Amino acid sequence: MNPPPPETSNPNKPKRQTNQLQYLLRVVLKTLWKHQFAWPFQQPVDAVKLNLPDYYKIIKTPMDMGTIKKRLENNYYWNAQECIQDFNTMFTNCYIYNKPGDDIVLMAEALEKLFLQKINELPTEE
Ligand SMILES: Cc1cc(C)cc(Oc2cccc(-c3c(C)nnn3C3CCN(CCN(C)C)CC3)n2)c1
Ligand code: NA
Repeated sequence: MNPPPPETSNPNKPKRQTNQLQYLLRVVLKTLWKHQFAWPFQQPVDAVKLNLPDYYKIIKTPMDMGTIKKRLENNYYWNAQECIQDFNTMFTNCYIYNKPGDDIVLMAEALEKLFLQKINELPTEE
């Protein structure tokens, strides 16, 4: 069985639009989403279909770009750091579960390189 996905809606949660969060959607997410290696990361890991009964025994804070995209589009976040953390959780989970040189790790590394290049130009909050 898969767990429920991370939440993307929560009326109780304080949230904002900031220029940094707008950059995270329009520049960061858009750049990674269109990449040829984005597809494994565009939705929660389906441990049933991938036949990974241990995945959610090991990965206790799952995250994926489909969730991040919905969070950004639904203005779920309060600040850029919350969203940056989600991207880092996604990459770290892949490295925790998999092994160096696996195809999925090479894919995550390519996306992470672009992520770092784009967040290096995150605008000053204004
Ligand atoms: C066999 C295959 C290879 C590749 C590149 C992608 C694959 O499909 C997907 C689809 C959605 C997510 C993921 C995924 C994420 C995110 N992180 N880990 N994963 C998998 C974890 C299991 N691995 C099993 C193969 N190892 C044991 C070598 C494969 C990677 N993978 C399947
Ligand atoms: Na948040």
